[PDB]
Amino acid sequence: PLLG
Amino acid sequence: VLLLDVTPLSLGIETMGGVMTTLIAKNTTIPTKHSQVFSTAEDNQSAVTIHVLQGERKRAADNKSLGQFNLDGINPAPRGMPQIEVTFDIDADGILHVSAKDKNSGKEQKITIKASSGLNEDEIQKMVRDAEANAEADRKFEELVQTRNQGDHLLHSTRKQVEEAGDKLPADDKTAIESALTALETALKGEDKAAIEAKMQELAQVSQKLMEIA
Repeated sequence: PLLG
Repeated sequence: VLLLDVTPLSLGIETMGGVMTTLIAKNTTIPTKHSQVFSTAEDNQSAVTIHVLQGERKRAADNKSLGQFNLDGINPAPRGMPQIEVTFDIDADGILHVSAKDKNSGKEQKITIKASSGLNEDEIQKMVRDAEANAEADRKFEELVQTRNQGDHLLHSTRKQVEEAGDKLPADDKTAIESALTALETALKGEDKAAIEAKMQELAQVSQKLMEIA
């Protein structure tokens, strides 16, 4: 997945 | 052989939704090294924040923070395209090294965390009991975060397809979809899973023609  | 250095708790990072993603699993033998490629939550993201976690709770906020650090210098790109390889290495001496490399930019920030950092033998025993005590709440949380990110992707995806569609889209079908995206984005601001799914349901139903085109 993705980080902010 | 009469003895093991093991990780008493899991070690990972926060990911989109405020979920702890695990890099090194609880009761892993030291030394060790685990890596995982992550990406960006949004278009033309120029940095990610690596928030490092110790604990067994699915919610970032319920786990123990070991520090955070930024990797800047992410070149413009659509979200979920850049490759940020996060690696946790614990050497024999008990030191954790978290690195984040942009596999394009070749850029890289590390942080080093003393063997003594994190929760003492007590706080650990509590943390394990609290995980078992909340496997429901954490299940139900995780499920909502999954649902949100699915909604989020379906939101952002349907916007691209409308731009690359443009003129090709019946006036009718665009309005119906402008309404359903506005409603989805509002429900993504909430904590109601069922509400999110139903806006997602609404978009599927009115998007049928946008999909053919796309």
